[PDB]
Amino acid sequence: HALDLGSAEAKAWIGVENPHRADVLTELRRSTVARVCTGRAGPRPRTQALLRFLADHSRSKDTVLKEVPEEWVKAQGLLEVRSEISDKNLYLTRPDMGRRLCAEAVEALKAQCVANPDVQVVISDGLSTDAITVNYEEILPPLMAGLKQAGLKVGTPFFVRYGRVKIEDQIGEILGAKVVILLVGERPGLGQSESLSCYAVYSPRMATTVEADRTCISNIHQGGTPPVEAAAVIVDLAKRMLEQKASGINMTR
Amino acid sequence: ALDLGSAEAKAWIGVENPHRADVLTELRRSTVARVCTGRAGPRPRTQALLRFLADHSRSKDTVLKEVPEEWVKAQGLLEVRSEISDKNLYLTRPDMGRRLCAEAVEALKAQCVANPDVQVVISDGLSTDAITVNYEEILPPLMAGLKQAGLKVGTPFFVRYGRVKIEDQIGEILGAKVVILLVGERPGLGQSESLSCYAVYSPRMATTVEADRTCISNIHQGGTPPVEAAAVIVDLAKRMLEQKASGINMTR
Amino acid sequence: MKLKTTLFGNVYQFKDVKEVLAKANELRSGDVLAGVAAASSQERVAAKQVLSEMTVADIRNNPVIAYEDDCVTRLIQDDVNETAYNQIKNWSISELREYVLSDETSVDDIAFTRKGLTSEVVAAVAKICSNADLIYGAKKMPVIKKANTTIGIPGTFSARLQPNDTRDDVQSIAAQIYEGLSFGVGDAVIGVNPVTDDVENLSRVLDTIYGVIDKFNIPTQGCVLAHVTTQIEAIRRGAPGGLIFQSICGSEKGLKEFGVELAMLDEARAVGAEFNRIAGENCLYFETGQGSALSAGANFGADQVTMEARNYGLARHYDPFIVNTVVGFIGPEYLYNDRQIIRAGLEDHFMGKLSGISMGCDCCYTNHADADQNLNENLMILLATAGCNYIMGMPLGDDIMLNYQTTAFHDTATVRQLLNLRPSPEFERWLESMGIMANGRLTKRAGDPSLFF
Amino acid sequence: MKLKTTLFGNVYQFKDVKEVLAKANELRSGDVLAGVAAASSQERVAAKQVLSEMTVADIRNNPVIAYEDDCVTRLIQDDVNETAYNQIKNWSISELREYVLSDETSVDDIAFTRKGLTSEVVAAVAKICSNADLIYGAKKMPVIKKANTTIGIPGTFSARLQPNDTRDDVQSIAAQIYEGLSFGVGDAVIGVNPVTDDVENLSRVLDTIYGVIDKFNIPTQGCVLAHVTTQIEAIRRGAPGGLIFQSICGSEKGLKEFGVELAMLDEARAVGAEFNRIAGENCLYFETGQGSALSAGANFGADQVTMEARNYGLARHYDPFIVNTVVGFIGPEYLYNDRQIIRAGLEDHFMGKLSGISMGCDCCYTNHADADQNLNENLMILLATAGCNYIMGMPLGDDIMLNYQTTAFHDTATVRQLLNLRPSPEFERWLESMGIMANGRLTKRAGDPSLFF
Ligand code: B12
Ligand code: B12
Ligand SMILES: CC[C@H]1O[C@@H](n2cnc3c(N)ncnc32)[C@H](O)[C@@H]1O
Ligand SMILES: CC[C@H]1O[C@@H](n2cnc3c(N)ncnc32)[C@H](O)[C@@H]1O
Ligand SMILES: [N+]
Ligand SMILES: [N+]
Repeated sequence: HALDLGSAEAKAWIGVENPHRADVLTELRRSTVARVCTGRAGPRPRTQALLRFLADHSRSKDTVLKEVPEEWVKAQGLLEVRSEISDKNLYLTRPDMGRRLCAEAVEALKAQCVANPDVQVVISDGLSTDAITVNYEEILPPLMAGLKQAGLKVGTPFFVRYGRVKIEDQIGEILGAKVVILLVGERPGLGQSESLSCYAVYSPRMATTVEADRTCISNIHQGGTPPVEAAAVIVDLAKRMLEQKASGINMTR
Repeated sequence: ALDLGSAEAKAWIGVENPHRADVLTELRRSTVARVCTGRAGPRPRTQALLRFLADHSRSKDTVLKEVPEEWVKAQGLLEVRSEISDKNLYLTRPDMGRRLCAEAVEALKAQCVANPDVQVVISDGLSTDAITVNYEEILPPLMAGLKQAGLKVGTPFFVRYGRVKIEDQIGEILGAKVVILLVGERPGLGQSESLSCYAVYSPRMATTVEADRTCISNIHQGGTPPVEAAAVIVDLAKRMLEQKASGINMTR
Repeated sequence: MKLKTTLFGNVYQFKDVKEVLAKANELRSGDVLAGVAAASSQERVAAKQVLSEMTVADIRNNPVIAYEDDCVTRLIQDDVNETAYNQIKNWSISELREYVLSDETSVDDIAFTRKGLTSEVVAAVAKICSNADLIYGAKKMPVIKKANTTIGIPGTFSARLQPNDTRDDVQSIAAQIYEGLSFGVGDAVIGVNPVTDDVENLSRVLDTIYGVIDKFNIPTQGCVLAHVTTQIEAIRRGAPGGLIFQSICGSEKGLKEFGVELAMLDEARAVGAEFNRIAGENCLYFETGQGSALSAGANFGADQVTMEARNYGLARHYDPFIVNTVVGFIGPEYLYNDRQIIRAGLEDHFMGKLSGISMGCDCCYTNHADADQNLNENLMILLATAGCNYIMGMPLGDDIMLNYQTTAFHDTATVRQLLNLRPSPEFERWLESMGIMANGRLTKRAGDPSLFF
Repeated sequence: MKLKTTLFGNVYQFKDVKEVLAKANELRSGDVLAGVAAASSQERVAAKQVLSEMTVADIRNNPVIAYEDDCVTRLIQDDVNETAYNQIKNWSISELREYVLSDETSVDDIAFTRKGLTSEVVAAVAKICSNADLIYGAKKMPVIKKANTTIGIPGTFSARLQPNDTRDDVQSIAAQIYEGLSFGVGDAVIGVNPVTDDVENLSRVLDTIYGVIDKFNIPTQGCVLAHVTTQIEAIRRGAPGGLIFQSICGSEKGLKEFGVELAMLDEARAVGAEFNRIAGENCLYFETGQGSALSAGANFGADQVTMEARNYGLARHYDPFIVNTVVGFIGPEYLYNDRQIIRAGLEDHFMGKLSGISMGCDCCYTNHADADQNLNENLMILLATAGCNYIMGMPLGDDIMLNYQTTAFHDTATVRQLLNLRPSPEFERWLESMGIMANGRLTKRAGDPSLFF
């Protein structure tokens, strides 16, 4: 019969032939997103499982080069700014340029952003655009609300185009921010490309801050940690960061 | 110190404990093949691998180098090209190289003779060094041999970015009975001077199979010398006009 | 049959079987040049799914060239075992791939199954196979042939000594022969590509090869890769005959481009049985490779993978001792870089072993191609694990007359000692008696051509 | 020492050893990003020659990072056996390459010779090796360690079970464990990359891993690839200790980027000796990969191949049970395509084995790199022929959490049956008792996770 490789029926397909307990297989198949219980042809994967693998790869490769529309960020009321990177092609090959704000970038933040905030929220596409557009409206409003109800001096958000994680150190120095929160898209997986991550550092400094000084919250999407549920833990994290005056491995517990 | 492109490096014997070292010298000089370089277990020795990679770096540069336009005027030839525009397109479109461009047909019927008996066409093909190095040694005697006690010689011209099957279109535009094509073969690892000769009796874009052509390959200093070559193409050319055939359709 | 599928909610339509076979291929520069490749990675997967659900009958009844118009198609169709075909005529290509890969599928099971296949069906299975599929699948499909050496036995690995020269200089040819034998190369064949194609020169080259064979009583066979017509005439006139070679194409128009008729291969078969110095029953030798059909303008809109499989259905009729694709002999216009050449090598070998022929591979590349010698070393080892019957052998792989790089003499010795493989059993005894090999490994005095003096 | 040579009449002069080491590397996107790559094939070959003519002393006395400035340099220099060094200090890198590749060099010869090497010298040899050189040379340098399984015995092939989950769900992790055990994966380790880096989450993952181990009496070991400090804290508090893991970098600055002090690895060794459920004497686990030092701005102008060797020199000091490079884990900015990921995978494995560590490899790629799953199947087989100690295993290689593709459970079983390799002998006996494996091959009932219920 006809079958779409991207369909839910295909994703729940069981290819084990003559199984010991097929009821357990269905139990295991719904227990994980991993491509389990697809069977085998000798020691090789089965045809359909391979076909669904190659289909997802064609979709996953397209998410790499796609960019968030300049109109979408404007519709979110966000200030768009970019690193030294000009285009996506150069973004994949030059990580050092994605870690520095461009000349017009430094001056825009010093003009349109709140000086010396206690919590600064930065958002960048990173390596996944879907991780932004899909989860933004779900995580960001409760994030800003929790940091203000009842909170402190919150900087204004701004979108960083073609940005890497280390660029949040420059944003902390420029804006004098106490805590910089970066929501950035991770590299695209095979099955999904909606995975968002959070990198937070206390009072960053480009010269001394090592990578271990950041706290990481990964797999923020519908298939992992819910964005609204994630929004609350980032809020609490920002609290504890300001009380302890430390981040990453430097925090207790 | 050792230059990997030197004759001393080419004549290097790497066999550690030979049975007859005097034989190894005899065998190494008996061929251009990279024999007698020894081994490190079942793997090539370091110097032999280095000279391999060094020769390869040079061979890759002989692929993309092109004959200058100042060199083709010093020989007095018509500058005609096919549908290909640059070297990068030629390596991926062999179909466009088998057909002339639009302004090419208008220069052949205008600046050449009509219905010649032998037509000499030259093209760079896949190697430039195959043309420049052997040009002055094979062309002067080729044209002289075809007019010494020969017949109606055509006008020579240079086709840029050309293939072999492009002589089928020349054989009809000019209407020649025998078309002679000197083209550069793809570059080898150790050299790129190797030249070939593709000849066919009365080609026809609709019916000529590649088996109807006669091929004289490996024309260079290491293979068939250009002067000796030139003489054997003129003989070849006389045999095509007599037996009215070419390639497998010939005898002897 | 369906020529349509839905992928992520997108309907992909295909015109006929010929287009599905082409667009199911992994990306290669030849299919782009042929204008038959898929337009996107999504359409390629779509073609694979459509192809996977087609049955054996759907592809057996839709060859890329018509029966009444192509003698190669007729030869492929006339040789099919119809009983073996009826057993699998309704299997999908998906089920045939799983049948081949199954560990419960024995060698004898495949021996009868493959008789119900055509070349188009053979190509269809390879198109939906990954690289490890093509390697593991080919490994469990050994093909054993015998001339004066036995080739294809699992656990063995042979090699062709290829002593080519720019002037057919016999001193240069003999020098490369002693060099190859010192590394254990030559159990497949000692085959020379000649410069000039005349009976007198072929005999001179043949006497040189067989002078070495007769002097040391080498269990092997010589060959001169000229046209089959001049090989037959030379042997008829008294030249020593070993393997009779011919370059083949997968279409009647392609054979005409090569100046070959099917009757010539019939004559070569009869000439070998009457004259050739062969102890076994196999004496023919063919070389293949993707792009030859499109180069001759004789692919008729079919992709180069399907056309290459037709070479094997043609070669299978004449039961040759050895066949090998010359994977990267032509140029980057048909196979561009390392990825494509490796893929084509695994494809060709898998399709050859699936077609029941003694399949080897000339792991090679050209200098105008995006490749180097590290590519040949990658492919030769992947194919060795695939059970590739033989590779080529030249001093460091540098062919001084064909202007390309194949595998070195060192490479066969490396592959054998790395994977614990032996030469042909007859040739191994000679190497052992010569002091060149002990327990499948080169001795201290191996790799030294001066040992024969 | 000479820092120049003449190639084709052109003089190629280099600044120091560090530039010679970098320009000798094969072309890769990482050396270009660092500004240390050769400008052409000619300069690369010239750098290889200058490197091949430098002596062991020339490179041992010129580490990419100074002794008094870097604790990894000190650790490498302090652990050198000076008696083994003085025997080979005057050997050129060309002679050391031929020494390693020699069939007359036994495993016991290399055992003492490698003690006189530094990581820079190890990197130097790899830079003048072909792909087949890297494969054959590594094959003749086996490294055998023992935890609850023995790994690295020639003729054996192990695999790490990697059951990761987007939320560290113990139902998702356990489901992937039963799937991998049904293919014979897990003799190296059952290692989980944790989403959250807290003690209580680690103990839950360890209790799930060892709950399966204790239920079926599996000879293996568990591990959660969090930071080493949190692993130490969990095991001290009562979590089941098996292997202790930490990511490492080839420079002190790179280790500070990961938040790692050398005292932590010393503490990990002491914690394992007091708490870990390991029968053998090896209980540590490190992962490496080209590009980590450059990513941390801690390469100090050195190429990623040289810096990667310094990882192995660091790891050898702590004698871990397993080390594997994660060859294509990061992205195309360090290794762009199939050609470069394969070459780096062969270099890494060769360098690891020459350093004397139990070198495995995570044959993997990312979706923003120019690669596909056929690359993973090409490299996993080449490295197996090289005697790679282990690879990874995931359902079809799809990591739902780390967002990359590694090797499948099918792939280990494929490699084992293609190359007639067995698992770790202790783990093989367990699979045989479970009816999963017979004579190294998967039984008919294998590949079925419902067998464990
Ligand atoms: C690739 C990768 C790495 C790479 C980073 C190199 C690079 N990306 O250029 C390397 C190999 C160095 C690495 C190492 C580690 N990683 Co990591 N890594 C990833 C991965 C798969 C991708 C991250 C990503 O896509 N970021 C988005 C891109 C656009 O940002 P980027 O600026 O290009 O990359 C930066 C970040 O990736 C960052 N980074 C990468 N890993 C980690 C881990 C931590 C704790 C921090 C603070 C930062 C960090 O380093 C890069 C800049 O230097 C994630 C998995 C995931 N689902 O995201 C895990 C992940 C982020 N890593 C993780 C871990 C455990 C580690 C290590 C702590 C391992 C160890 N035991 O030492 C180290 C620590 C890194 C450090 N310097 O402190 C965990 C984090 C768990 C947590 N909640 O703290 C994750 C979520 C995966 C996992 N579960 O194992 N990692
Ligand atoms: C690659 C190659 C082939 C390829 C051509 C594919 C392609 N090039 O796209 C294929 C696989 C078809 C091939 C097969 C054969 N080849 Co061939 N081929 C070569 C090679 C190595 C390169 C030619 C080249 O670089 N030309 C320059 C480029 C710019 O021209 P091109 O238009 O791109 O190439 C065309 C011609 O080369 C032609 N061609 C290729 N080989 C042959 C052989 C003959 C006899 C003829 C007339 C034409 C021809 O086909 C191409 C497309 O039109 C030469 C070796 C050399 N030193 O030159 C041998 C060579 C030309 N081939 C030769 C031989 C023996 C053959 C075969 C006769 C083998 C056989 N027994 O069937 C067939 C002939 C097929 C044919 N009639 O076209 C001999 C010719 C000997 C002679 N006395 O004429 C050569 C010289 C090598 C040798 N063994 O000595 N070959
Ligand atoms: C002078 C070309 C030589 O290489 C062989 N060859 C190379 N590529 C191919 C190919 N694609 N098909 C058939 N034969 C081929 C051919 O048999 C001839 O002996
Ligand atoms: C969360 C990234 C995981 O992948 C591993 N990894 C990937 N690439 C590298 C690399 N280049 N060096 C060291 N470790 C690496 C790392 O140990 C960690 O466990
Ligand atoms: N072909
Ligand atoms: N590294």
